Amino acid sequence: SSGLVPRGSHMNNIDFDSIAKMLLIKYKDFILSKFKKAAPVENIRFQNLVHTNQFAQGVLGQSQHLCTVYDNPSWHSIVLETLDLDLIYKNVDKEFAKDGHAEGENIYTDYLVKELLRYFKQDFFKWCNKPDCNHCGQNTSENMTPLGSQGPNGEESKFNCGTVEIYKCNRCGNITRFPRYNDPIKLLETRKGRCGEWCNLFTLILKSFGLDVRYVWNREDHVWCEYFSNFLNRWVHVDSCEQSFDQPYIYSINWNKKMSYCIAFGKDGVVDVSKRYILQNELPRDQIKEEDLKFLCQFITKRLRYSLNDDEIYQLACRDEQEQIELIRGKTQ
Amino acid sequence: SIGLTVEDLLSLRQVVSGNPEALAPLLENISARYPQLREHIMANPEVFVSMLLEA
Ligand SMILES: *[C@@H]1O[C@H](CO)[C@@H](O[C@@H]2O[C@H](CO)[C@@H](O)[C@H](O)[C@H]2NC(C)=O)[C@H](O)[C@H]1NC(C)=O
Ligand SMILES: [Zn+2]
Repeated sequence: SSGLVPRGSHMNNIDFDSIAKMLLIKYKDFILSKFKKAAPVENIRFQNLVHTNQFAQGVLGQSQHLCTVYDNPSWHSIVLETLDLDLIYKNVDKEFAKDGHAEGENIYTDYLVKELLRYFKQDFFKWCNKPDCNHCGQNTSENMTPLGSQGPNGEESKFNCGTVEIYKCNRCGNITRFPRYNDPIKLLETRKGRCGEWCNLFTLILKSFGLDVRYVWNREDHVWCEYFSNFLNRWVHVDSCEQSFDQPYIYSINWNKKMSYCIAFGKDGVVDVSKRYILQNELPRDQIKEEDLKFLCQFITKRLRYSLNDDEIYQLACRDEQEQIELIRGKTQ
Repeated sequence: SIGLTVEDLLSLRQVVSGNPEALAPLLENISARYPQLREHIMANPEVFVSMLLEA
């Protein structure tokens, strides 16, 4: 018969499944390379940028105070001792009762977070603009006039305190003071304060149920949490003060706050989360070359992970990437 | 080379890190819409993969 040239059946049926499975392989090497070394090249870039720019030094400093700090068994336990777990887990269970989605697919975790918000706000912790008068009754703050601020005394020095706001009671003459602590275990005792300490303690609380948690910092003086919902598998915005669960617009639209930057901090990394929150009344970002900020985070996130293993380094990097696309785009998924 | 849209570069990153099951059919759809990358794929996929690893 031939040579006529046999046709086969179909042409180059170009194998994607081959080339797809291949790549995923190649990618992983690309990723595991990225999160390596700290080649002294980009090291100066860092050591240096932290001197060009204070918004840099600002994030660097905070990373140091905020990423590792809430991973502390000793603490986690104390908080757990201290909270009313019976009550929390009862209500969480009661709300799981009234069905928790068709797929109860780690949804429990979300119902827990939500109920912690409620306990914290309705029950546990209490807001404090001026303090009540230590000698006069409880409900009694608006007859306190403030005589400024000053350093901690011996006792309150223990609890990582910088400023103690002092106040005079016009109805009795005694001086209630309001130390401003950073030791979140102290807060468990005092059970009162402002966004600030509200947030300090609430981050720790979330961390004590072994959730994956973050401290979000808005440069225009507010602070809150991000928690990772395996059921929504993305980060979810948690603000304890407003007993709010998935409402990142809250600030920008409901409050009509104007904001410029938002930064997350956690054991696993530091990430610019502005785009989640600053969705109108945008202020000029005029603090740091956007290129440099990207770098800054990446270098800290990278540093934060030398002692992780290849499976960890990768699974994390993907979560991050899933985030970028969420922020870069306008939506979830 | 290489140039694909920002929107694709996104949905590529999206899946190659988040739904790798769908990486094949997305590559289907790219050679679908980009002639000159249907040529690079065949002519050598190993270059096409490493070019691709540039976004
Ligand atoms: C300080 O943090 C608190 C707690 O979220 C904020 O108090 C909210 O203020 C907004 C602005 O109008 C109101 O919508 C809410 O009613 C307030 N919370 C409550 C119930 O007190 C305050 O806005 C924060 N300061 C800022 C914006 O930096
Ligand atoms: Zn008094």
